[PDB]
Amino acid sequence: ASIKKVYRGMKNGAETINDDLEAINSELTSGGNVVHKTGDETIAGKKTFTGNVEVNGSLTLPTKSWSGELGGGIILSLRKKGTTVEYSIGGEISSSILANSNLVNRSVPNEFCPRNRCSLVGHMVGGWNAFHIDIPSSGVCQWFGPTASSGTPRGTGTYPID
Amino acid sequence: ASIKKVYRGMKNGAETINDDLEAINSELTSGGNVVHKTGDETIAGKKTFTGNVEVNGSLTLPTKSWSGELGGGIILSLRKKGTTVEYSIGGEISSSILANSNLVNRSVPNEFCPRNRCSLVGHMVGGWNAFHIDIPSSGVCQWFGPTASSGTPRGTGTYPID
Amino acid sequence: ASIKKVYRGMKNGAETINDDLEAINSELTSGGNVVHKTGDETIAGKKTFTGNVEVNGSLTLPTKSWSGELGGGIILSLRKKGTTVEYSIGGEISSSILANSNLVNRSVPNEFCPRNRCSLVGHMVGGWNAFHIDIPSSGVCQWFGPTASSGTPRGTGTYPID
Amino acid sequence: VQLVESGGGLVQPGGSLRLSCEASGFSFDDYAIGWFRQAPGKEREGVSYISMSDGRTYVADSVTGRFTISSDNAKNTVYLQMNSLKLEDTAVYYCAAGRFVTFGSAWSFVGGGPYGIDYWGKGTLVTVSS
Amino acid sequence: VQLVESGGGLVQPGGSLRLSCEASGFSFDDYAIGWFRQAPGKEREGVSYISMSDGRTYVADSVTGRFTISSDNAKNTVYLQMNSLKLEDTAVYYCAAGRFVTFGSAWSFVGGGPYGIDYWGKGTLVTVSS
Amino acid sequence: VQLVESGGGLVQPGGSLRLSCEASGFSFDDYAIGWFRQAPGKEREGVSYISMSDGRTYVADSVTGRFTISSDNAKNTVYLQMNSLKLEDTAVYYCAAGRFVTFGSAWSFVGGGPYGIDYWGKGTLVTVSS
Repeated sequence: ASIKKVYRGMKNGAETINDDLEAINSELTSGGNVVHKTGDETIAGKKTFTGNVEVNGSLTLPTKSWSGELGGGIILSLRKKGTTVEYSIGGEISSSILANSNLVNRSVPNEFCPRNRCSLVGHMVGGWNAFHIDIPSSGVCQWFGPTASSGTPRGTGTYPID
Repeated sequence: ASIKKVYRGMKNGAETINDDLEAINSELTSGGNVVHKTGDETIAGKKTFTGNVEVNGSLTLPTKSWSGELGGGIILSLRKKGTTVEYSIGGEISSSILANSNLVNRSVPNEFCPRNRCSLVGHMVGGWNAFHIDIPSSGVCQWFGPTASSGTPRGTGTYPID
Repeated sequence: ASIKKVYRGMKNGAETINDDLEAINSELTSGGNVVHKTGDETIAGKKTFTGNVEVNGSLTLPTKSWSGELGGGIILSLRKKGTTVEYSIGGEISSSILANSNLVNRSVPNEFCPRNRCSLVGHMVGGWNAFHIDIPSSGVCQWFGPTASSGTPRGTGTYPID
Repeated sequence: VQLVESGGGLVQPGGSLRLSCEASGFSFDDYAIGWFRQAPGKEREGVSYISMSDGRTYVADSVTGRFTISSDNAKNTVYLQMNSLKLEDTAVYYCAAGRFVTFGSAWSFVGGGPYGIDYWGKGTLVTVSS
Repeated sequence: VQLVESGGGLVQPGGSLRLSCEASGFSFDDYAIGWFRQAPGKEREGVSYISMSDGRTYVADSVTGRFTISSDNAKNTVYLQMNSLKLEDTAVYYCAAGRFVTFGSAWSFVGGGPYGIDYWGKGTLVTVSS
Repeated sequence: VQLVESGGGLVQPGGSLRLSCEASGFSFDDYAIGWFRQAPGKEREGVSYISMSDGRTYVADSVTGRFTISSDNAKNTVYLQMNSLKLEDTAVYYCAAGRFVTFGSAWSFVGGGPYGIDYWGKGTLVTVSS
């Protein structure tokens, strides 16, 4: 709070002491630079909780999305939430993708790139066929299915980021 | 704290000032409406941390589970934790499931339904066969393997929710 | 704060009252046992947020990693972050792994073991073949592909822990 | 474990009202039962409380000489006699039960939750208008 | 929605300086506009504020008799006249706008954010050295 | 970086005890070393501290005239002489080291952690019983 000096020989001493006590006490309920057990508040600084934390409402972390055609008609849709990337494989194979080939139409942007190679497992509609697409730290994705020229690739999951 | 007025001409002035200072000071250690660096506390209101947050203990978010037979013997077990749904595919194919068919025994309940179609990749015990089951916003799941009348479907992962 | 008694008949009364008010007021900005809207602070005790929480910076939870060859050349790399385990299947099949067999070179350590059997879906480089590896509560992983003696197994995802 | 209020209503300034709170389902040895109030346009403020053991009381400065608190442990009920009502006394009044500490005439509620209070009533509306 | 400062600089002890803050983009009816200061080696401290409605002021004890606050609602500008400057007045001075409550001569900023303040200026450096 | 306590024990009311704290592994220029205490049935309360630079002290009201703090920077050791011991002095006493600010005779610990303290000892039990 913003208080007034209580000093030897001041006028209205009792009034000043009371005013200061009231302003200080007000900040034990709300406002000022203190975090309270009620009210919508914005809190700066690094806060380390050494104990257990429970959140009964929603917990919202920073979020960003990106989607692009990696190559050969394969679409990768991403959403970063904290240190996790939610992915969804989409699109439809529109040209021949060679076994073990790099997908060169779009690279995954640096901010969605993992520390180490992540293998995203997918499945082709209408049969029993699976594949995986690697996302390396470079974001230059690689197709690890066999040579394929058609089909509908799908798969939802996550991979970690730093 | 709940303090007493300090006023011009009161009796026991020093005692009242001291009592008020002590009650206020007590709330700088614990209790009242202030959040402290110690103690088990319950905190209401929207709290926005603009900086970095570290939790050394557990972080508990709201949780709810659901499990049901989607159709054809396929069981889907779900657990919602915040905005993520943990899934596990189970059961055993007990009747013919046509390629691209809707699973109509149980729909996924609205509270576990994603914003956009999520493709859950699974695998059949004892061979190299993969499939995927789509969960659309409607919760009417769809089988994207080929026509199948037997087998043990499995797969653990997550998909996002709003 | 650490305050001085204000009492009937004390010397330097105004000075003592002012000193106490200033020390108390200082703790409404920083220090003491109160959590503030600024500053890097460490907070003990169980904290329950009944409302919505937003974190604009990073949210760091306890983390631990483990990697080992489960058996037959298959490597499983894990990272526990809160109640989630991030996994990555690696290695290369170096000996015959029978269909439905236990992987007995390394068990997953107890602290990374799930409550219930988790089926981790993977894919073999260069073809359409999928498999899954079960992680039961015992950590004695099981191969659910067919009998296999070669190949490069991959797959990134998560499974839950208590 | 319930705190049930009654007695709120519309009055003109200078008017009177008597609130009651039926407290049941807990010890009392360690509790004070009392009243707060709150605008839709404010945080809560403490009004008056009574120790359920020794009967010591607290009455807020904004209401001293006008509001008086009473109890009767048997009916599990606490009373707030509100006299010489003013426009600024308009609020919803909540019955509250909390563990506390005293420093002479000054008090502090010690609970881990909001306002240091363990249990709350649903609230009773007091409206003071011309 | 901007608070633009000017007037900071280097002065010797006993020197004078005049800070200005151009406040635009908000009501004023509910605000006080004023100044804090901060070392790189400190938290913020409030210096002096003025109610944008009734003109009531606050001046911190560390600066009473030396620093005086002024306003002019038209130019949307508040002034801090800093006289008899001391080495310990060295800091970056931030213009601030906040909703507040007063208890006689004592104040409290009521905002949900840091220091109870809604808006901040970029800051103006004041250096007092021999 | 250690604070090692000794001297705690069982005494009758009116009895005496002398606690010691061996502080090593840190500067001292910026620190005060002292004592808190805590029931299993309480939060911590500050008892007495001493500035490791200028020797200024703090002694809590609950213990003034009975407990006195001493230091000796060489043995890296601080002392608490506890005389005229009372039943209510029963607690575990923790040696503590913290950065601080003073306002005349009043103090505040400025650390980002619990109670504004940087380092804690393991604690020494003081029991006062008939």
